[PDB]
Amino acid sequence: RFASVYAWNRKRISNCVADYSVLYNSASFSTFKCYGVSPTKLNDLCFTN
Amino acid sequence: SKVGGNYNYRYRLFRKSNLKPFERDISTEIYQAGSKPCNGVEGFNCYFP
Repeated sequence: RFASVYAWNRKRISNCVADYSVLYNSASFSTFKCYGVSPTKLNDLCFTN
Repeated sequence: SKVGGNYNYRYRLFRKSNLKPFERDISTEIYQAGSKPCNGVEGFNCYFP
């Protein structure tokens, strides 16, 4: 179940290795948009939270 | 500048690899940004450059 916009989930993720390739190369999604950083190099660039 | 829209000014959004100095490029081949082969004019991860 996914809650609607009344109470939007704010899941916290840290202390793990993130493989964005699976979500990046999956046909089970409708739209995938972001210009803040090129989605190709998401995996190499690290993050904190 | 024209109020009706002088959108003949076109530019490259992205390229497969960076070009050497003073290397003009005119190709308009559709670039593929995913594992799937780029088929047809348009497709998933297939955008006009």
